[PDB]
Amino acid sequence: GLMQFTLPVRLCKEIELFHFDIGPFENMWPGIFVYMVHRSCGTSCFELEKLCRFIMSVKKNYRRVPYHNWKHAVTVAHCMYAILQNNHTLFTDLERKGLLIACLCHDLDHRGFSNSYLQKFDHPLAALYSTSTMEQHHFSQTVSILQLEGHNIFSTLSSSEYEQVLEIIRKAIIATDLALYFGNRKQLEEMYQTGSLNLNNQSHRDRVIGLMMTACDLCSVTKLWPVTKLTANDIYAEFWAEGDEMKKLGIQPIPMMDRDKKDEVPQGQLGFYNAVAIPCYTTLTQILPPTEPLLKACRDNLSQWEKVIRGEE
Ligand SMILES: Cn1ncc(C(=O)N2CCOCC2)c1C(=O)Nc1cc2nc(-c3ccccc3)cn2cc1C#N
Ligand SMILES: [Mg+2]
Ligand SMILES: [Zn+2]
Repeated sequence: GLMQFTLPVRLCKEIELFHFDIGPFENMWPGIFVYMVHRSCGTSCFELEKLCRFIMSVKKNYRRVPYHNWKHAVTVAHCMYAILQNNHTLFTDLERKGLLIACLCHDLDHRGFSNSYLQKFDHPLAALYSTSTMEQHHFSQTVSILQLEGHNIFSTLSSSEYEQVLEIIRKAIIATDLALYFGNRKQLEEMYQTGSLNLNNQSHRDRVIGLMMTACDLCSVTKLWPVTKLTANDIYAEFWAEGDEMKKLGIQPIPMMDRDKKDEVPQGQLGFYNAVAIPCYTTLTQILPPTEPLLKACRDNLSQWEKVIRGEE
């Protein structure tokens, strides 16, 4: 009860900012996550013994892949923490509980390959789940870990609150399927413009929570340029490995995944910021004004990629 987590002074201050980097010390990441749960939700939301045992089980079930790893999980949870803390009153007690856990779990047991590669490989998960393949697997892995003896951090909820939180987590994890983001943001754009957007409408909250997940998932583009740039190396390290595997199946990969087309990466990043990142944080800032520092950090990083193209770096 009376046991808070405290961070060193630099982390204590910088963790509140959207652009915070969780640092290279793996052993501090669980404490960082616990700290965020305590300030975001309360010292009471979760039994510390159960929470700690859930975090270490989730960590264990992330693989040693260049990008879709335990550091990504905690990074994405931190961005969600920053959105929730800057939008205090807009979110229920349950949503704050569910969304930090959703973020921590959203890439559980990722192998470093896209849904496309699973399908073309004919991976068993592609038979079990025809769309949002990895994302249905991540939610499946989340429910499995929650059901390990001593791991049910939600045990103190009523049957109905329990079903509500697992439903928030499921929609939230599915929403991290980027193929669904485009349509989700279009509908949110229409609803905000025509003025029909209603945060009491559960189907409208769903869409908004979905956009928050896309925004947290893509948050490497909202960091200081050196974080953004070094994370991009890890992203391409997975992409190019998948391209290699595509070539093994006798399929020429898309240029994104062809290490032979490294040259075109800066232009590929412009497409990404314009097609995906900028629209995401724009609609998000329209709906949740205090998330504007994400849009501003994203535009700064678009500007940095433009400077790479122009040979200036
Ligand atoms: C920064 N960032 N953060 C998240 C993601 C991302 O998408 N994730 C989905 C999957 O998991 C990893 C996170 C990216 C990203 O870089 N995305 C893209 C890069 C890219 N390069 C080229 C390109 C590169 C070279 C040549 C031609 C095209 C195309 N192209 C499309 C992209 C998209 N979308
Ligand atoms: Mg994912
Ligand atoms: Zn992710």
